[PDB]
Amino acid sequence: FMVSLPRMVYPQPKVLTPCRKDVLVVTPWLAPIVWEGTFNIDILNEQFRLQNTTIGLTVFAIKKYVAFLKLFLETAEKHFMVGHRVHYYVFTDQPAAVPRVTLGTGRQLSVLEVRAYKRWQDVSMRRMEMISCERRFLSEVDYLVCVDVDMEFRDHVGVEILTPLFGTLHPGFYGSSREAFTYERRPQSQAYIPKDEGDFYYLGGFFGGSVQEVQRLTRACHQAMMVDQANGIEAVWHDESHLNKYLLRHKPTKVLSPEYLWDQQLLGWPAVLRKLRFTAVPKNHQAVRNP
Ligand SMILES: O=c1ccn([C@@H]2O[C@H](COP(=O)(O)OP(=O)(O)O)[C@@H](O)[C@H]2O)c(=O)[nH]1
Ligand SMILES: OC[C@H]1O[C@@H](O)[C@H](O)[C@@H](O)[C@H]1O
Ligand SMILES: [Mn+2]
Repeated sequence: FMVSLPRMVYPQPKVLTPCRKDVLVVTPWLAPIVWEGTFNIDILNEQFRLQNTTIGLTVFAIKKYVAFLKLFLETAEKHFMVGHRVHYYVFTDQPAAVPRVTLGTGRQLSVLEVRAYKRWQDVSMRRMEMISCERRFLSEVDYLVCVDVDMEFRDHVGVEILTPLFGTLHPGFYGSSREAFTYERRPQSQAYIPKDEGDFYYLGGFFGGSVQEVQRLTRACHQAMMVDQANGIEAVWHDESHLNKYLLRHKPTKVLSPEYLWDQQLLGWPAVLRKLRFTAVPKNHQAVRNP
């Protein structure tokens, strides 16, 4: 049950003026695409606070990636779901290396120890299995948000993202035609998408939804990866390839614009991006991913 919103004073939405004319703001299956200028965060904060919404945020910090936790968590504290209840779950092979970050009221952090895998491909892939900690999330949070660690929040990332199932547009492909998307293209892979299918290229690094829908997604991607292994094939972009196939066949109820995961070093700051909210931290691939 959802009590009445209190009286609020805000700009009237006008039917005969779009919030943004430069970008697509709803998908052909009527899911909002979340850009700056599309949402009144005051209205959304009300609706979500009245529900006493708790958001879990998952983050893997295995081997050398523990170094990214301090900036990731301190900037989450400045910009992620502020004012709402938040439960961070830090999955790591080095519990003692998790930095001591001071949290705002109503926010908590759990350290979950997991095995490290040698191959960075396997570390990335096995997130899906490790997420799908099954009874725990169900009892502790309403939504789960699953992101990469080698990132920092620079601007607001709040309840406008929450919905049963969301993906995020990959910042390198939001302008491309589908034939150029780097979907898995070999029909022997569970992740296979033919050249005339596909809505968008979503990122492995930022997806989420209700606990129920995230567990479905992560369970399905984990089972598909297990079939490919048995068949001696490994998807071209690993977990991200399977996530793309899943979201093709199970349409997300919201899509986040590339404001929600950007790399300014590689792509600059285009006019179409009014805010850069959560962004890649520079890293040396070869050195950070190997002993
Ligand atoms: O040695 C590793 C490699 C990967 N990761 C986790 O897997 C994620 C995805 O890998 P990465 O960020 O290296 O992929 P990229 O964004 O460069 O494609 C990282 O954000 C970490 O959360 C990790 O913890 N340790
Ligand atoms: O083509 C897909 C790839 O694009 C790169 O820009 C990215 O760093 C990879 O992790 C993967 O998403
Ligand atoms: Mn990353």
